[PDB]
Amino acid sequence: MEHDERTHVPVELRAAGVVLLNERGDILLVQEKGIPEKAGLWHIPSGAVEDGENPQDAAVREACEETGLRVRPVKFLGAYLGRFPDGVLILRHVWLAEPEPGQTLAPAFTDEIAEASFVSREDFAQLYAAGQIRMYQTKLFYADALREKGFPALP
Amino acid sequence: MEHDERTHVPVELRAAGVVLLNERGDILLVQEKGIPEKAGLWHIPSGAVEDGENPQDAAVREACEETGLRVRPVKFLGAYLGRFPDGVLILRHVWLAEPEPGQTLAPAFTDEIAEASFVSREDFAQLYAAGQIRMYQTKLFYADALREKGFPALP
Ligand SMILES: Nc1nc2c(ncn2[C@@H]2O[C@H](COP(=O)(O)OP(=O)(O)NP(=O)(O)O)[C@@H](O)[C@H]2O)c(=O)[nH]1
Ligand SMILES: Nc1nc2c(ncn2[C@@H]2O[C@H](COP(=O)(O)OP(=O)(O)NP(=O)(O)O)[C@@H](O)[C@H]2O)c(=O)[nH]1
Ligand SMILES: [Mg+2]
Ligand SMILES: [Mg+2]
Repeated sequence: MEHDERTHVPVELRAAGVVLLNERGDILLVQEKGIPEKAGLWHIPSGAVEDGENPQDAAVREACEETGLRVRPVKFLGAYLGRFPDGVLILRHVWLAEPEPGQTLAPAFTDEIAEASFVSREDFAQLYAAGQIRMYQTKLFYADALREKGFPALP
Repeated sequence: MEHDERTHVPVELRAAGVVLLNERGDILLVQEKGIPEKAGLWHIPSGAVEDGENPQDAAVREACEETGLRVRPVKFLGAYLGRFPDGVLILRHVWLAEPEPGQTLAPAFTDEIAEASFVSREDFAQLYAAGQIRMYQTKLFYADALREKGFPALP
């Protein structure tokens, strides 16, 4: 910052993801694989930022790795901080993104990902109310993205 | 985010700024006004992000407010965390930016800003060695910006 003294707060982990909207304002979400009979929760395409690599590039890379979609970062939306039980800090970065044209959703099925898909604003609202969105920040950023693009707001 | 539980670490303040490079790779820096007064230290154009407002837009706004230059954010470079003595956290955001053409540097002289100017890579290296760069992160991000644009690295 400026001249008022402050100490450094080391952030060991950083993650980057995107709020990817299509032409209708639907959001691209990734689902966790399980949790016995409960479905895994949903989150935005996002993954770890390699130490030293640009978080913006990581967001783009991760989106493609998880959904098979090449995306273009449109605008930075925000970053927020979390702390694991052991004290490790993680800074999550989020960008508004748009998919490049002529692509087919093809999720990467792993022990961490069950699938990925576009969800409408209306159904997202239901998922959120149902407690199926892992990080509530997803709703906050989806709302921001909708406003930025000029789409109607969540129900 | 991705299912391992973590707590929220509230960040009360957010700042946004830019590493603005011209066609030669010179960097735009802002100088503090004093304190034993002579020679205030240098920092990138940066200012407080209004609560709720987009940090990227804030970086662009602040750059214009402090230097008189309208700038275009080119790419996100990074964000880092600091803590004031009272415990308040501040998250600083940095973008690589380019000035729009046909502009004249016209700094905003206030009780916080002595002036602003473009400094060459060579002189920046001297300023840094001389301990005249308030936040060392400035050198780290300047280095990142130079690599991104394809300019030679700092001495
Ligand atoms: N408890 C705990 N969790 C950790 C630790 N280190 C990493 N993690 C977890 O490992 C994750 C690393 O993945 P990350 O890059 O954040 O990806 P992500 O985008 O959050 N996952 P997604 O979105 O696919 O579910 C963190 O989000 C965090 O949950 C640790 O020391 N302790
Ligand atoms: N010690 C201390 N200083 C504070 C606190 N809040 C604000 N400040 C000081 O007040 C200044 C202005 O507020 P802040 O939002 O941090 O400014 P900024 O936009 O980040 N500044 P800059 O653009 O120059 O980096 C800061 O640069 C910091 O020096 C606080 O709780 N404790
Ligand atoms: Mg990964
Ligand atoms: Mg200000």
